[PDB]
Amino acid sequence: TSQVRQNYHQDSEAAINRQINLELYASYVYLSMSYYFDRDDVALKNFAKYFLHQSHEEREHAEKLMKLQNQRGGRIFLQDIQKPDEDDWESGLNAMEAALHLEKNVNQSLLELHKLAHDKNDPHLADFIETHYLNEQVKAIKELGDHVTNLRKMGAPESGLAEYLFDKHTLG
Amino acid sequence: TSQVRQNYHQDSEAAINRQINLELYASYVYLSMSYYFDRDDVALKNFAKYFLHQSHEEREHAEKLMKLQNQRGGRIFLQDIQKPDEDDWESGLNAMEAALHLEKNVNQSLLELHKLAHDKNDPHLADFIETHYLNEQVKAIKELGDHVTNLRKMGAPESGLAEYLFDKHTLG
Amino acid sequence: TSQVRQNYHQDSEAAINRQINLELYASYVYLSMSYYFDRDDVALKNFAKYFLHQSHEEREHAEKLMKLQNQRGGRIFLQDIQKPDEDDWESGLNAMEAALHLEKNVNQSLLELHKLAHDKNDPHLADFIETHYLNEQVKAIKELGDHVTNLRKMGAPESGLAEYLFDKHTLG
Amino acid sequence: TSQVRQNYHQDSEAAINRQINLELYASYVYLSMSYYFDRDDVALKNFAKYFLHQSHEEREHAEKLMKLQNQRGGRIFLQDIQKPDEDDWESGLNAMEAALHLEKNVNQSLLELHKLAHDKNDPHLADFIETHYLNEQVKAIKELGDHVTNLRKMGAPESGLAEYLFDKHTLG
Amino acid sequence: TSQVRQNYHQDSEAAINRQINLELYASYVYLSMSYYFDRDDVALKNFAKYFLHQSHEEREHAEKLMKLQNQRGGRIFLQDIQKPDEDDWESGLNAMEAALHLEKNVNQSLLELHKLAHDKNDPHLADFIETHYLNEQVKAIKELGDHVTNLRKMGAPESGLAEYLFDKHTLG
Amino acid sequence: TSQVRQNYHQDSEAAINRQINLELYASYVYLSMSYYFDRDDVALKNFAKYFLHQSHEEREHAEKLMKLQNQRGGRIFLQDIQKPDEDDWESGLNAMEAALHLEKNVNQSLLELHKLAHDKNDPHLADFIETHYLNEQVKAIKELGDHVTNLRKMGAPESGLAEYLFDKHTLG
Ligand SMILES: [Ca+2]
Ligand SMILES: [Ca+2]
Ligand SMILES: [Ca+2]
Ligand SMILES: [Ca+2]
Ligand SMILES: [Ca+2]
Ligand SMILES: [Ca+2]
Ligand SMILES: [Ca+2]
Ligand SMILES: [Ca+2]
Ligand SMILES: [Ca+2]
Ligand SMILES: [Ca+2]
Ligand SMILES: [Ca+2]
Ligand SMILES: [Ca+2]
Ligand SMILES: [Ca+2]
Ligand SMILES: [Ca+2]
Ligand SMILES: [Co+2]
Ligand SMILES: [Co+2]
Ligand SMILES: [Co+2]
Ligand SMILES: [Co+2]
Ligand SMILES: [Co+2]
Ligand SMILES: [Co+2]
Ligand SMILES: [Co+2]
Ligand SMILES: [Co+2]
Ligand SMILES: [Co+2]
Ligand SMILES: [Co+2]
Ligand SMILES: [Co+2]
Ligand SMILES: [Co+2]
Ligand SMILES: [Co+2]
Ligand SMILES: [Co+2]
Ligand SMILES: [Co+2]
Ligand SMILES: [Co+2]
Ligand SMILES: [Co+2]
Ligand SMILES: [Co+2]
Ligand SMILES: [Co+2]
Ligand SMILES: [Co+2]
Repeated sequence: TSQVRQNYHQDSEAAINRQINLELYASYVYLSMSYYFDRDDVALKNFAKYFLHQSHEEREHAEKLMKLQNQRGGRIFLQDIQKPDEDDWESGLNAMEAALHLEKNVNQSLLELHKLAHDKNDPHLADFIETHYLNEQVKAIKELGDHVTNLRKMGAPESGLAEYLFDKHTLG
Repeated sequence: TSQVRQNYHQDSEAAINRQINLELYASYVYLSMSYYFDRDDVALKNFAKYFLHQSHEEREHAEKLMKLQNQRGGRIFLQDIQKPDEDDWESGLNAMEAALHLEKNVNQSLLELHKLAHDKNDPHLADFIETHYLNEQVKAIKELGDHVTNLRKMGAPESGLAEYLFDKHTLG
Repeated sequence: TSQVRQNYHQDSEAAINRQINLELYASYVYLSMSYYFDRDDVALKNFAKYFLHQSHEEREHAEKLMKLQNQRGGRIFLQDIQKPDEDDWESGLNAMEAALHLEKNVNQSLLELHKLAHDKNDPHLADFIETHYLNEQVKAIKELGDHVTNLRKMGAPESGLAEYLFDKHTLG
Repeated sequence: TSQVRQNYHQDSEAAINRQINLELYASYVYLSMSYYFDRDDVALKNFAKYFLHQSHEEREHAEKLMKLQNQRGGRIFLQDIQKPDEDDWESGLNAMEAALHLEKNVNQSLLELHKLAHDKNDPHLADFIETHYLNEQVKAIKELGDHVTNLRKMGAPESGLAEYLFDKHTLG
Repeated sequence: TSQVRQNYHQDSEAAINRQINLELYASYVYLSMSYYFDRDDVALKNFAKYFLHQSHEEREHAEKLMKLQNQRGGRIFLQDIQKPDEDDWESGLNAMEAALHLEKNVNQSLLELHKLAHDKNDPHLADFIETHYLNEQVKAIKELGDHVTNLRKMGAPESGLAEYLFDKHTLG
Repeated sequence: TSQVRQNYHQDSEAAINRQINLELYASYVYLSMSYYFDRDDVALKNFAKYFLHQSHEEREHAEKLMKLQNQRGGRIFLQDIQKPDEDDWESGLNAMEAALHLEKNVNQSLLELHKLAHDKNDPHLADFIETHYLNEQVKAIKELGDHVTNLRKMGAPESGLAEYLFDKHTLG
């Protein structure tokens, strides 16, 4: 056993490793969306910038869990990062909807992680999740919902003008 | 259902709306106390400033809960703001005692809100309450208790000199 | 009687207390509109900012009347602040129309207040209303009319693009 | 009963007083280690500085619990601060191991305190512990483990050169 | 024997260790007084600040003796720090009187230490005491006497107004 | 066909997608090495920093190829990022040797890519590889060889002192 390990259940350690993979997976999904909007036949560079920024932030989420794993004396076991479920994200509105779905999935995993930590009476892990992950997810989800709402109201994805104007005035 | 709503029980949504009303109500009570001390026959302008500042802070408390409600995809339903239980707050000491009683009442409502959130396994809401409301209430209550203690020890409310000197050296 | 009270009719004192309530009521209506536009399924953040600013200004209007009441030696009697007549304000254009209707109602109350002051030969109160309230209302009404006109001309509320572009270029 | 006391169980109050003593005790242990390394026949001044800094921080931990006790309307009852279990700490590596053991003991006491607070439904106290104590302990423990690991790998305590070089390059 | 030890009698070494304990004990007494005045039912925050500052200075006194012990090649042996003789210090005036009594007790111990050093012909130790401790004690005692005198003259402890005004104008 | 596509062979497009995956894979290998050195039982924080920096740079390498793919009108097809071939990298020296092996493997893939581009008479792609990738690889390989050489000469991995001193003076 690790000399630092204290009050850290094997189930929590394993769930942290799963969450690490999920954060890396979200990073990769966002990377894919980013460069979809960089295509010459899509050409929405603030959509591309927006999702590249999300990609880098998801990598930060993963690295902070990796630090946590070592902080608590657990051991990191990395798994493959699955490639995303689409190569072509169809439209700005469709991508924002896919991102919203993704962030809710990550949120559900964080909430189960918090439930596990509390069930094992690991208040340090529960507050780590509460402090660094839960409100970030709520804000992320709310922002994505706002974007989806505006794109739909503007007439996307039918209206190429809607996405162009959203790219310029909201994401730019 | 809201596209952002996740792990957010109908009971929590309703309790948030009640808390919104209570924060607006505290704001109004403090507004009333403020301008009581602005009367020409009371004339304690640092008591007036102190409670006006409390009034504005309580409005901030309310707006942050309103933001939370929308963040979680609940729906805000406002209710009347009841006028306070006094028009004339009698003295500086009496007002500070009324405020202490008020802040303990708001604190009890926040603690029941936290209990509800935990009972519904809503760690985001529980930590929101813990992070932004619980210690603010404890500090508020301790400060009011300190003020009450000093006013009593100085001889208030009998001693008009006591309240005047407290207004100058503590609240000014 | 108050030691400061001079040339201040009981009817004026009572009308000031009514106006205080109306200003607090306008503040609450604007607060409600603000957070309607903060909903994830409405998502017009400059509409939300615009009405939050109106809400804070209406609170200032109320506090200045409260100061006036004490300045003249009248006594403040607060009443409940009624909750607004809608929970859901439907659209940016509908909200601006509701605000226009509200500001005309507040203006009519101020004009009756001025008429009362003049009928009681209270030139200090009449000029207080003229100086701090009447032109502010005229400017408020003109601004709201301008906004309504532009929203209608742009195609609101049918056109979700109209409100989005107005939010960005006029209110942002 | 204290006029500020709310939702604060007698068991929590007593456990806070015990924790106060333990924080003061850790401060004293670190003070002792500090001046052991200041001996002319030990002479590791960055080890001495490192543990003096820990000593002062543990005193801060204690004072913040004392403030908390008064914030919640409990009453501070101080007990003797026991002198440490060694007068001579043998080596840099041995001291770091003793510190690691100490910080895990303080951590176990904080975790039992958190469990008590949650069992008494005192979310303010639980979040106080989570916010100000739990991650500080995890970081402290991880740092001490790192130091122990490097000292062992360098050949301490046999190798006087190892401790000297660690003192210079890690602690200096 | 220590390689640095020169002209340093075993009796002086032992008396230094006793003085170390007494300085740590004074620090703890002052810590206790400090947080007594932080109680919501005492609430004199400049009394609290004044004694917290004394507490930190007494810790400095102790650390400088610990440095001296090592400087002269003696060996530090720490003893328990006894908890103070009161939990409740009754009033500002009573605390200042207890502090005055304490500082005279520390002064008597320093004067016996100086007498011992001179009797063992240890001019370095005698001048260390003279230079760093004796005038500090005389100034401390004179200051405490001044405070006691003013509190008594103002009508403390009967007069809660006296202590409040002293806290504001002398200690603040 | 893409409206921008010119002189860009299907084989080059496919090889670019393979290289994208390899750069992402190198990034992940370095991420794994980084947090291996962050373990409490390894504890070489400049080794950890060194490989984290390599990880971020490899992600930049990948993103620049993704930009290139779109610049030339090819289409990005992402594949899984395989997890690295070790979970535990044994020692600083072993990790540096694994990195050296990795960078030579990436270099061999870049050289085959350049050969392909030249065989298809794609001078833009050949010079892209020459300009942004080939010398970076040569410098990377030379640096890793230097590090390996110094670690071996210092006595790593047997000598825990060697890796500690290298971490401090070369990587820090
Ligand atoms: Ca796969
Ligand atoms: Ca697929
Ligand atoms: Ca009513
Ligand atoms: Ca009533
Ligand atoms: Ca009503
Ligand atoms: Ca209605
Ligand atoms: Ca005029
Ligand atoms: Ca003992
Ligand atoms: Ca012993
Ligand atoms: Ca928390
Ligand atoms: Ca004892
Ligand atoms: Ca006793
Ligand atoms: Ca695989
Ligand atoms: Ca394998
Ligand atoms: Co464990
Ligand atoms: Co995100
Ligand atoms: Co994430
Ligand atoms: Co529970
Ligand atoms: Co739900
Ligand atoms: Co308050
Ligand atoms: Co509040
Ligand atoms: Co009159
Ligand atoms: Co207005
Ligand atoms: Co108004
Ligand atoms: Co209680
Ligand atoms: Co510590
Ligand atoms: Co501590
Ligand atoms: Co000697
Ligand atoms: Co002193
Ligand atoms: Co002293
Ligand atoms: Co071609
Ligand atoms: Co590289
Ligand atoms: Co590369
Ligand atoms: Co050729």
